[PDB]
Amino acid sequence: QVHLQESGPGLVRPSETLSLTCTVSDGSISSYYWSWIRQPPGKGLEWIGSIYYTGSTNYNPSLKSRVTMSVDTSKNQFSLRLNSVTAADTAMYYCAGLDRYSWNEGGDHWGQGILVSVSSASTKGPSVFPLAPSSKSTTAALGCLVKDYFPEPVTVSWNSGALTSGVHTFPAVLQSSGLYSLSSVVTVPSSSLGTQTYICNVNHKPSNTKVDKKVEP
Amino acid sequence: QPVLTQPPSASGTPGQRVSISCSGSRSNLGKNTVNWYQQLPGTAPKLLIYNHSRRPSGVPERFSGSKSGTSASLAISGLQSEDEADYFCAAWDDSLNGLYVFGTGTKVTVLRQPKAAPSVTLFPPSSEELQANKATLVCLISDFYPGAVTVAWKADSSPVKAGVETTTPSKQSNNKYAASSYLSLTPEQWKSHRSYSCQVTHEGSTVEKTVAPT
Repeated sequence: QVHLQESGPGLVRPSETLSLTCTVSDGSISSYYWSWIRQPPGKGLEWIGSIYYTGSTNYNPSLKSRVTMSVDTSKNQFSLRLNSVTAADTAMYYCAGLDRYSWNEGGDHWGQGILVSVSSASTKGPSVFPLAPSSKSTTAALGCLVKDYFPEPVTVSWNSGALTSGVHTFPAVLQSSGLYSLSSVVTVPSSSLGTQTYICNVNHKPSNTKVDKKVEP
Repeated sequence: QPVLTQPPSASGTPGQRVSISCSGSRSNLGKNTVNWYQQLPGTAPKLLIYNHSRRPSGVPERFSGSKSGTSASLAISGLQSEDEADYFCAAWDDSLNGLYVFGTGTKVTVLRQPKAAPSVTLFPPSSEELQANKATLVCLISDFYPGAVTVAWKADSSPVKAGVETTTPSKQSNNKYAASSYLSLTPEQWKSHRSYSCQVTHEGSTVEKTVAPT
């Protein structure tokens, strides 16, 4: 009847410290290698790190610079603090007790997991670059790369909403730097490359930014 | 940390048997045990297999693992609609101070429709971006089912360390999936190497595109 429980603010501010504790009920603080894991929404599982009740610490090198894990032997808990949080740290965090040496029947034991999101009140304008056709002479494709903007909703039009058929706006990615980038590509007949001009209209209202890019070969 | 590689997608019709591969190095699978986790959205990973095909109580008999010299496999016989999840293999690693390494993950989908192979359009960095002391390659994937791929970038036929950001697959209008990946480079890195390649892997089909500065 072993049980792990996570606890902490499910919502947090950037450049603050992300705090999480895990209480262990029906288990010895010495019986496991107490670890923190996270999965960002969409991406895979990332082992944050592992701490032992004596103080033996082991940090993922990708996060070592800003992770500090602790253990409270009296309250039977163990904690995790993560400095310099960005939107890229919005993830589902879980405590587990990892069995380092296969010495326990029943294997590793896990908590229930909690989705911690970091809310930032800042903005950043997008950098817009054109994705040129490089003529293929047979329905070519040309686009707009919207890169490195923080607040999520941007809207992309083509020729101010005239060009509709063939518009495909791939969803934004969340880079490790905490900024978003997406691409909007259109498929146009090769004969129209030299005659018809194409301009994409990127609108990012949170930063009060509007950009129009003429995409020409 | 030498990361454990997994096929991006494993599929089957109801009742079929589906196996998941997990490839590792000498420091992780050649010396430590392998665990298999069932990952559902908005919850914690459910531990399916530990200690090479031992499973805790509550895990049906339909799951079973096995480890080899440096490879492990999970087996899900009699696939059910309730088995759609992201499955991960994790193993300890005797690297610098001891690292818990996860597998890249494998999406298990019950066949709602025939499989669709992906399309790949690769875009090199614009001259305007190069003038801004920056470089970005855009790799667009579309029209594939189920919704899971592995995008691996190469520089002169050798794999790229960092700089890759990939979106999770998303369902478009015609019930197939799309996704994009980006490789951020400095202008010197772009002009230096002979080529750069975007390699997309999906259910035993591989599509690789390449662009060059010259």
